[PDB]
Amino acid sequence: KTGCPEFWKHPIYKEFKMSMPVPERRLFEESVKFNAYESERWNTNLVKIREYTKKDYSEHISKSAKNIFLASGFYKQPNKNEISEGWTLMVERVQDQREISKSLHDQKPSIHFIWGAHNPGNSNNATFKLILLSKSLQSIKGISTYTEAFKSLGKMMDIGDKAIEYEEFCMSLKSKALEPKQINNALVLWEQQFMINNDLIDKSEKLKLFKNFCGIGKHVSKPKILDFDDANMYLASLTMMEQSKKILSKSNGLKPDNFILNEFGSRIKDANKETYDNMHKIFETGYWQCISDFSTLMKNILSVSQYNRHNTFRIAMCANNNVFAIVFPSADIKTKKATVVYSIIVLHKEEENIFNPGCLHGTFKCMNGYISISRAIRLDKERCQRIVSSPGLFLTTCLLFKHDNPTLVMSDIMNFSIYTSLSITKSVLSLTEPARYMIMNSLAISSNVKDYIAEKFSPYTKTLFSVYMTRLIKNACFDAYDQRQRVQLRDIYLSDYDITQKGIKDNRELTSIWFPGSVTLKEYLTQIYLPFYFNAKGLHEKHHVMVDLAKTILEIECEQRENIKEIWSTNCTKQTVNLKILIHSLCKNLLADTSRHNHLRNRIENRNNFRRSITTISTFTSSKSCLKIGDFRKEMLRNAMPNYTDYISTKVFDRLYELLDKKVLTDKPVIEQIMDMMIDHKKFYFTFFNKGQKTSKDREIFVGEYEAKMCMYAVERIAKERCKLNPDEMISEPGDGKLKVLEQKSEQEIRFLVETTRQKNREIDEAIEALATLGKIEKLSLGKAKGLKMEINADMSKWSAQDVFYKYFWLIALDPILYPQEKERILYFMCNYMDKELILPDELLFNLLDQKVAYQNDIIATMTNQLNSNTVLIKRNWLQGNFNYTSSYVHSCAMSVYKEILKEAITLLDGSILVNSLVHSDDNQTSITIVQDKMENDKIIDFAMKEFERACLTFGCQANMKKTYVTNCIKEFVSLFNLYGEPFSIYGRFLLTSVGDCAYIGPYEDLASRISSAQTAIKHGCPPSLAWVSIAISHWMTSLTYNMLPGQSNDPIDYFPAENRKDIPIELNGVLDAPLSMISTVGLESGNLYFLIKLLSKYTPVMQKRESVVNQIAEVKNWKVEDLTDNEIFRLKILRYLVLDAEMDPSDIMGETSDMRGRSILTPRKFTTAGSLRKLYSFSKYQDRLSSPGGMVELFTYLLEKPELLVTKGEDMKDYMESVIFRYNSKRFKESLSIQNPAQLFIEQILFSHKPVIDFSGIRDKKEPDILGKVTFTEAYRLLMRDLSSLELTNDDIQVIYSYIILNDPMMITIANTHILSIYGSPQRRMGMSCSTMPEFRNLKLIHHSPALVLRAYSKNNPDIQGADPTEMARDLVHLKEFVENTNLEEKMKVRIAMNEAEKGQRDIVFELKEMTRFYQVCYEYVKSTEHKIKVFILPAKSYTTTDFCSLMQGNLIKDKEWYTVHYLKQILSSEQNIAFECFKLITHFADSFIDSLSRSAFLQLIIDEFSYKDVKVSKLYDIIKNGYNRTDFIPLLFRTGDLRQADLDKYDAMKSHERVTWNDWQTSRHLDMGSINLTITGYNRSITIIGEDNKLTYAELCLTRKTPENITISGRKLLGSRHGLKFENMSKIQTYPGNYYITYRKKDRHQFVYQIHSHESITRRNEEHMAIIYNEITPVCVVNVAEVDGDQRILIRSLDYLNNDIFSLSRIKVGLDEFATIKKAHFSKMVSFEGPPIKTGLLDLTELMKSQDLLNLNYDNIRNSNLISFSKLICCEGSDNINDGLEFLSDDPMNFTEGEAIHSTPIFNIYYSKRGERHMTYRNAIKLLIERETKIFEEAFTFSENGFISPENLGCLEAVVSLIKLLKTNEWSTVIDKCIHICLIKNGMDHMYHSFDVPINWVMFREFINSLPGTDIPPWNVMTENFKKKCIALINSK
RNA sequence: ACGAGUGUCGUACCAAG
RNA sequence: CUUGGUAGUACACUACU
Ligand SMILES: Nc1ncnc2c1ncn2[C@@H]1O[C@H](COP(=O)(O)OP(=O)(O)OP(=O)(O)O)[C@@H](O)[C@H]1O
Ligand SMILES: [Zn+2]
Repeated sequence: KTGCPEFWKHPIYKEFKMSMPVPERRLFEESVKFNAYESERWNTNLVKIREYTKKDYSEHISKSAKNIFLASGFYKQPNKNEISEGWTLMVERVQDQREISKSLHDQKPSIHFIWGAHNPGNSNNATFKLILLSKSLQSIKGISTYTEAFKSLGKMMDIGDKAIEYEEFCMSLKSKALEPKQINNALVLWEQQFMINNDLIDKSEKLKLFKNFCGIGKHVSKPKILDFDDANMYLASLTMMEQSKKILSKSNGLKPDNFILNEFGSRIKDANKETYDNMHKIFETGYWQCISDFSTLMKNILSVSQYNRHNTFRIAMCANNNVFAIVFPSADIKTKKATVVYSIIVLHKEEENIFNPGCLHGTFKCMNGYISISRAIRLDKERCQRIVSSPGLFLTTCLLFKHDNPTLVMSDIMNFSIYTSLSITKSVLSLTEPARYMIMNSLAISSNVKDYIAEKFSPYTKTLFSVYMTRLIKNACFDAYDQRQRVQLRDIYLSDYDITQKGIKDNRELTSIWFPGSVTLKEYLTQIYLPFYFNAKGLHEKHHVMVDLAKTILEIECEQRENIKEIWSTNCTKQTVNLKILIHSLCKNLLADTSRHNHLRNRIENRNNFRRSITTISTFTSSKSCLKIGDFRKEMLRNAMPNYTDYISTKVFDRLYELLDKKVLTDKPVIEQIMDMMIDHKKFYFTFFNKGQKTSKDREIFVGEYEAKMCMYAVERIAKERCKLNPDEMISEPGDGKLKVLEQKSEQEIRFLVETTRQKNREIDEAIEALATLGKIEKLSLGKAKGLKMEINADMSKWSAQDVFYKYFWLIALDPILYPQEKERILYFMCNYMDKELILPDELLFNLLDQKVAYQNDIIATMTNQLNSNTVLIKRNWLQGNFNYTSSYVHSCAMSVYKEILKEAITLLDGSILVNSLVHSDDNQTSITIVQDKMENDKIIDFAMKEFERACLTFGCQANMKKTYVTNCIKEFVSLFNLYGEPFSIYGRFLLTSVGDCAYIGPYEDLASRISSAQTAIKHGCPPSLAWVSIAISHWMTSLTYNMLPGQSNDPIDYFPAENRKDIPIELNGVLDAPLSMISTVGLESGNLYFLIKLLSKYTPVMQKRESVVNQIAEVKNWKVEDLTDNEIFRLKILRYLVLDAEMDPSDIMGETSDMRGRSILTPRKFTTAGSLRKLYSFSKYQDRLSSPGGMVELFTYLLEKPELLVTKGEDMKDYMESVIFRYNSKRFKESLSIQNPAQLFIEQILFSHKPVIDFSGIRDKKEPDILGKVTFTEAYRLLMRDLSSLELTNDDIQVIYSYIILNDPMMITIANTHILSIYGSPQRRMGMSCSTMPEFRNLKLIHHSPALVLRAYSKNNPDIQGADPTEMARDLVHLKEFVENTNLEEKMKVRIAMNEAEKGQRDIVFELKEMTRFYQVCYEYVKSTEHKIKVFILPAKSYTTTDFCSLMQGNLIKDKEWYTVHYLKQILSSEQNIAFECFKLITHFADSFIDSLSRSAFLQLIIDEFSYKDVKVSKLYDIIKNGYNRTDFIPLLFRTGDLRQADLDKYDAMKSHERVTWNDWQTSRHLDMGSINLTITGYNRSITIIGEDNKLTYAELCLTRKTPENITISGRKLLGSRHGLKFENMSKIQTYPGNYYITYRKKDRHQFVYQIHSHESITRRNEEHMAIIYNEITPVCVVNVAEVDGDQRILIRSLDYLNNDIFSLSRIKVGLDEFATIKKAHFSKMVSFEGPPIKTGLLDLTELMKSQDLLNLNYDNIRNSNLISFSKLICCEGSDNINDGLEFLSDDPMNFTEGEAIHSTPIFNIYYSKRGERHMTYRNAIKLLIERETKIFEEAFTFSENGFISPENLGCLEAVVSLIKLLKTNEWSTVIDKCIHICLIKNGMDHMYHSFDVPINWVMFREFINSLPGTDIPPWNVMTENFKKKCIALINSK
């Protein structure tokens, strides 16, 4: 209500205004006090401000536009010389900043492991291996510094011949659970653990070894890195790599048998045999053995390192009987920052057979071979996790790099993979992070690679492999610019509505970066971007990274303090803003934006709950961290500084609770509270920490106060809705819809570039081709306009740091949706935010207070007054991520200014330009297409980049040097690529993130996260086989982490009534069984769906086996629970009582909400950090209330009386407090507030493998470590199985399960129908990859609103909830209530409640509360399982309907080499007048295009009286359109049927009141101006007709009633003003002659034209006077013949029959002599919705052709070049001998065919379009030629003999194959073969012996003849026959 | 030795003799 | 240097849903 008068007192505002010109200060002042409600209009102030700055904006825009003439065309090209200069400068800077060491022995270990081949001779028994190690260590020959101590270690570990009592002692120690019991000169304490015997080791030797070799108790320069550019160092690195290649690439001499193979080999092989072969090769080599041995050894070292001593060491072993590791004494691994010290020892027979990655200490000659000992290695928990998880990462990297590349050798790939996966140091991060940007910029057309390399790039090479990688990067950067010219665009196949073919040609020419070989462009980009994602997180030590981040922030703030004086500049000064240009841009942008939508303020108040309560906003009541400023002494640093500000970090909701309890916040609506807080809170404090990402330099992250949180939330929500950003998307996790937005933009520029050049060069290329039947050609070719495409992928440098915060002041002051008081208070907040202070973390203060020796130039000391305080003022740096949307809006305004610059600049050259630019937080992608003829392209590019940099500097921004590059066909938005219209993404980045990043929450949590990552990768276009690889690796890693491998601790095979992990649900620690399509589309629920589908297939009669899923489910009533296998009963009980019911709680639920129950049953307990909880103010209140006489039961009663507090976490202050206190009882919500370190969660599963962790309590109440449950995994399985055996299974429960897992959600029904009814078709190659969502996804969504809102409405029983539409909640709640009533949930809940109460005698609040909690949780999960977040997919084609989407998706996920066509037997998808219109616009045009004229009417009548469309009968739709008054749109239909009336013709003539625009024929392509132009525009007493061909309008016939030139011109002007749609500008000019009238066109606006009719004298006279004085002149186009017709011309029904005696069309009839009645076309992708009885004509089936989508093209070339699989789809002869009968009914009209025309642009590409064919180009002729080719192709392909196809010897093989196909059940590739055979025998005239087949039963014969038959090479039959053979052999093996 | 680093660190801690 | 005793998180973590 009242404003903030304190705003005009602020020192920040005082500085802001004095920095501005006096008139600008005034205009700002009147801008602040402007009220949009109290003035005449809402734009008076904005219009005034825009007009004030109009002159200066025009001056700047013109000055920047005229700079295209001052360009020179010499931009930044990163060729070899520039790269070399940058490399030299970088070397100089690095040698300055580092201490370069040229010694080879100063290398750090590249891999902290030395390996040797396992000995086939020695045994694998632990004691024998220990004896061997001892004896070999004792016999060391030679002398060194530690040889004596090593031999003493050998002495003190021998046991002699006392092994039996040794193993007895060890076994007894293990059985009982410390005293050293000496065996033989060895004080054994445990298995493989020994006590240091001072009698066997010298004192000096022991002390020296323990202090120097291991550094145990032994306790300024520059970092010492190796010489990366030295010749000797690079040669040594090459020798190391070559030695590793030589030794590790030898075969293991084993048999690969592991979990991954035995579980997923069939799937991976049936998706790609190559991938299976690659895995089989990898598993046989020494690389996999080495990595597995190292991982197992590391696991053993971590396991045994718990209870050590100060003189004890351990001998950890592994599966390799030649590799041992000594675990030297250290701290307990499960402690804080605990390290482990070890030393690898290898015993090998012969020297140089040792893996030395720079870690070997020395190899010595012992008895019977050599012994090799590595150096001591000290590692922490995090790097140990990476070491353990390395095998999966290595396998994934190998299969990503080798996938589909015959020109890359596996050994080199595996060398790189092993040296990159086991590297746990920053040395490789410092190269992987910059290499991406460096190589991408280097390949670019224009970029700053030289500058980036020279003054930013800094390799950090402490290892030899780092030197190798640096050399590889140098070579790749040298070669990128000289190989950029090897990419070529693909031939574009566009059809004026879609681009069928687009992208980069698959030319494998580009040289591989890391490998010897050649790669394609996509593979090259993968190799560039893939190495970024191997890097580990949390490698930064806080001790150094914290001071690094502090140095960065403090240095930037010091620079801003002492170097930036002026804020507003006009010469693009860095970190300055052009004031007037900014003001004008804000005016224009706000005025444009506030015009599209009207209720903008209403949307702000509604979508952000500004009028609601504080407790209803998720961002204010979450579990995140906040900041508290105050005194926390109770909860050396304090008594050091008198200005030290105390602080603590708490949770968001806890701070909200504290604020509510202390009356700081009230129950007023949130916006009022925030508005008061804008003036109440005047000091803002922020604290920073390290994010811990994988980049070489970490990023600072700032935590703020809750008051700052509310106040910034207000501003961000005000500015967010003005942006064009989707409000359901994440800034942190950008949605995949951008990948489609990029594609749409690329298509738009592609169409613009294709059309504009053609339009401007038609006459030039015509003059050229006329001379082709010489220098004139060169002159014409130089005189034409050429095309250009540019895309500037840029990122802004210091988006949050180096920005002018003063521009947001103007942005707020110009916002008209805000009252003067609101602007006052928001500006007061902005001023106070400019005065925020950064509090240094106390860890940093401790680090800096232990210095003593002072830093030479300590900036922190200088601006903390020698650490007098810990607070630093930060003025111009708005903190990272606090102002995303406002900065995005300002960036969009800047880009609008840049677009204006480019548009004016190009109009200065009389060209055409089209610019689109996407603006995210700071990432940029601007696409520019320019067509002109004035200057060269290089000058255009130079000017574009110069003005781009200037525009960014204009608004205080600054583009990065590292991330800004320009390209001709590579668009790069946020982690997404668009390769010339074809979308592209690096799918491997998700697989690597799934393999590396693991939260270790539990088995299902990790498995679900990894499967979700695999699903996302599939959605990003991952090949199916590699997705199976990732899924298998996820399974194997999850099973290895929790000891689930067969024979381990928690293996559940022997505890469940199953036989394999396959038959066990993943919810109970099984493996997932589902085709990849279900995984991609649903995720984590595909197992249940697949099990139900398998149940249906197993237990459905054969009569309904091929029907829909609903039809087979209808038979579930006939099912019996008795005749079910125990496994199926087990899984059905699981589904009934754990998915659809809450019979067993995974954990104690008392205190839980409805949304905190997962899909898991056995959730292991996690860390409950007691220390973290004591920091919470509300936790003390919870403790006090718990320790009360009757406090808790009263709270339980209050919750029971208001059950809505379970779903809704609180909606008011009192209710929110009670709900928080209640939730503190969850025993799992306390885990979410605790510290869950992935390191200790990792070590938990290895250290404590038998500790009970699972908190399982059965069916509905039937000193210790921090992590402790009640039962172990084995006990959990046993108890759960016992409990499940106590329930009963009835057929009604099965019906309920099938009704509420499949039948409820339409998406589940659709997926089941696709899985059951799928028919696989012709193989095709991926050439037109395109993004697409699933169309009409509103109709397949069962619950429209969010599950949380639905449950809130259900709890309140109110459909009209605060934030949702009541109309949809009506249906949502009725669905939820129907679910509740049908499953018998509420009444059963009351049954147990009453039964328990009666048993106990009195009411028990706890049991009822638990029951209600289970009820709400089950309802919430049911609603949640309905929504399937199907985001955009990357499909081989474009999808128009749901069935098309499903078919494309299923065909894209069955093979890696090619994608197939999928057809469905029935309708998988199982305003009414609109359906009728679509029904007839299809069938009419279908008959005209594809049906002969003779049979057209008969086919139409058959469809009308027998077919049905979209489950509606066609007859009903025709009756509907008859009743409607829009029948005049279907005049040809009514005439052909006979239902036309004279009233219809009167109405048709009555459509002359508004000029009746009728297109007598459809243009072949109207945008490219192709097709016979036959147009008629008529009004009352006037009509015209236009005829032309593509470019030239032949003649126009005009009929009028009064032949006077004035009336002629007026009538022509009226007619041309109609919505004819014809451009009249693309048409070429025509010669003008006296005495004739010519069609003329004018340009008036920039893109608006006016067409009139004039005379030769008039046009000449006006041209000759206008040419004298841009230049808009009268251009004639077509001559007109004026005629006089006074007649009524009343169209009568009697005339139509006579007129149409020769036209048999169904979509066009001669309503007059020169005018036609037409039916609007409809796309044939929807043609599948029809369903009816088959139409058998001869041998073909029209109804199947109605379904065969691949044959619905109207292009002659596509049909003639098809495959015979389409005919196998069509054919249903049932006893025919000739094919000519069927071909008669097909059409014989001319059909379109393809032509190519080169496009003149810097990316050279050729487009292929459609054009009208000649007389012989008909559908029937294409059919005949296709048959004549493909029948012979198949016959030779399947000859299986020499005599011929018809020879009986071949007929025997055909009989065998058809018998195999028929006896064995039908497969996914069996019908096509047998129908192809039928077609070919029809062709050979031996159809009598196709229905005469029989059997030739032993499967040995079947196996033999299938295996031995040859496979064809040239025909497309190769792949399909291979698939058929593989499937049939697999199935007969299953037999 | 190893991790980190052009920021002084980790490189287990305490008590007894 | 010998003996005894002690040790569960990096107490860690944002804005954007
Ligand atoms: N994890 C995050 N936390 C907070 N804000 C983030 C985060 N990730 C992205 N952002 C937002 O997006 C921007 C991305 O900036 P980016 O990481 O490119 O660095 P920058 O500040 O632009 O500096 P430079 O380009 O020199 O690295 C941030 O400034 C912030 O607005
Ligand atoms: Zn037949």
